[PDB]
Order: sequence, then C-alpha cells, then structure tokens
Amino acid sequence: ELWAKIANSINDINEQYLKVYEHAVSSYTQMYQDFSAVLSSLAGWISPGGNDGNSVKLQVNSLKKALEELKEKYKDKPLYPANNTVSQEQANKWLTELGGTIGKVSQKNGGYVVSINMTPIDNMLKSLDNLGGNGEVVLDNAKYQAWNAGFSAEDETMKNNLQTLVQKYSNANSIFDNLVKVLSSTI
Amino acid sequence: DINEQYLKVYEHAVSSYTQMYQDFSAVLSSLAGWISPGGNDGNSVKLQVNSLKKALEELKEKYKDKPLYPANNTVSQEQANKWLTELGGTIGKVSQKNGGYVVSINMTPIDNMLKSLDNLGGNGEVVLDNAKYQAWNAGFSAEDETMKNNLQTLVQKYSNANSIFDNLVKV
Repeated sequence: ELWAKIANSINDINEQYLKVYEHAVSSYTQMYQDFSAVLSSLAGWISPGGNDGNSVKLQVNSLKKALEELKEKYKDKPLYPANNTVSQEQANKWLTELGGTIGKVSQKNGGYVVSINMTPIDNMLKSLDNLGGNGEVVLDNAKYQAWNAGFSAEDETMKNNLQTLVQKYSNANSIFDNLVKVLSSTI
Repeated sequence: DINEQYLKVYEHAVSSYTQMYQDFSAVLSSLAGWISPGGNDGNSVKLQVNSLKKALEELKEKYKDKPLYPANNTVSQEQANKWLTELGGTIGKVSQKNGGYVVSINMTPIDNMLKSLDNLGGNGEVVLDNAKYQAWNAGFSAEDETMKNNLQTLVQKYSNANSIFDNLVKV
C-alpha cells in the first residue's frame, strides 16, 4: 500500500547510487585485466644484454604498442555514466565520490562523462620515449633499474586504484543495505 | 525485480569462483618452494617453470566444466550474455556447451600466466636475473589481483541481493 513508496524509493537509490558504483568497478576492472595482460607480456620483451655481462635488452617498441592500444581501447569507455552523458557538474560530483586518482571528467558529445584516468599509462609512454626508441634498446643496469622504478610505480598505482575502488564499492553496498533497513522500518 | 531464483544463480556463481580462487591460493602456497638461488654465478633465481605450469593447467582443467551459470543446463547466447553483464562482465566468459551456451569462469588471468611462463622458454627450470624476475612477478601478481578483486566484487553483489531479499520479503 504505502510500502510501494518505499519500494520505489529504494529502487531509485539503487539506480542512482549503487548501480553507478557497480558500473565504475566493472569498467575499471576490465581496463586493469587488459593492463595485467600487458604486464604478463613484459618478461618476454626482456632479455639479457651482451658484452658482458651486466645489461638488459628491452623491446621498447612492442611495449609501447601494447600500452598505446590499451589507451585507445578505453578512450570511449567511461567509468560513468554507462549510457549517454551527464552535465559537467553531475560528472564532477561523481568524480569526487570516486576520486581524482581513478577518474577524469571529460567532454563527450553534448555532455560530460567521468572517463578512466589514464595518466599512469601516459607516464609510462613518456619514459619509453626518453630511451630512446624503438625496441631493441640495450640498457646498462643502473639505467634499466631507474626506468623500472618509475614503471613499477605506475603499475602499483593502478593496482591500488582498483583495490580502493572495490573497497569503496564494498562500502556503498553496506550503506545501501543500511538505508534499505531504515526505510523498511517505516512500516 | 530480484527473485528467490535470481539468488540461486548468484549463490552458485559465488561458490564456484570462490572454490576456484581457493585452489589458486593452494598454488600460491607452493610458489616460494619453486623459487631458489640460481646462477650459480651472478644475481639470479631459478624458477621451476614446469611444476608451476602443471599446477595452473590442472586448475584450468578442473573448472573447465564448472560454469558460473547455469549450474545444470544451458541457455541461448543472448540469455548467457545477459547474465554475463549482470555478474560484472569480467568474472565470466560466454562459452559454447552442448547445444547452447553458459557463462564459464573467466580463466583469462590463468591463460596469461601460462603464456608468460612460455615466454620463459625452457619447459624445465629457467634462470631469471633481477630484470626478468621482477617483470615476471609484476605480471603474475597483477593477474592474481584481477581474480581477487573479481571475487570481492561478486561477493558484494551477492550480499546486496540477499539483503534486498530478506527485507522486501519480510515486509
């Protein structure tokens, strides 16, 4: 009777709050899986240097291509919203809720979306440019170890992002179920 | 809507992925034992690629016919794709089974682990210097994180569904 009002109000919170979180986790996870595939390929792009014997040979070209394709695939795959677009202020509120580490407000058609923040990949591509080129590059130990400390930084940033996004979605689940109770208690 | 039968689907999916990850963790329990001081000359480690590949291939083989949905039976492509979307489309993969389709456990992380092990040539013990070892570990641990986060998300989805149910079928 007047619980149909509660049913509707709960459903709408699910639609405007929880479903947004579910979709942001799903989009980011898909990007991270693809990034993990790039990481899984890296060991095969690395081999021992030569004249002898403290150096590493890196197929910087194969790595650049893999990172570039990752970026292109996730250009028009927002964290929010799943369909169509929203208003610039609407995107900024969700940016805040999700975090500026995870997302980036970006323009699309007549509106705005919160895209995946690809800055860690952007950072990787820059270093690779500094090398200087084009896959088969030979780096001495200190140089490789320096390039790597930066690249690992990026790979552990994206890992932390995913983990925190999931924790923060785990929270929104608890917050919703809580509300769901507080509104059933009206009966 | 959420049904008493929408939950049955989520409970079985949760249970299947959970079990798969538990078995993967049994592999993690053996890992350090497959790693050892190598060379013997310079800064390197030896990895029993063969033993680890065997454990991963076996985990794949075990879950090959243990779909997330449906437990028993098969559906249309369109219906399977629907549930794949529903589950947070990263945990599962639509695959052909007998006459129809099912939402299988996504084993891509394991396949990637396996491909990387192949990039380490020797179908025997390989010697990895720091650069190569760090690269291998970064990839392997990233694939592991993918599965871990997939499990947590699905468990949260199940928890929610179950909460909505308990309350909207008590009132």
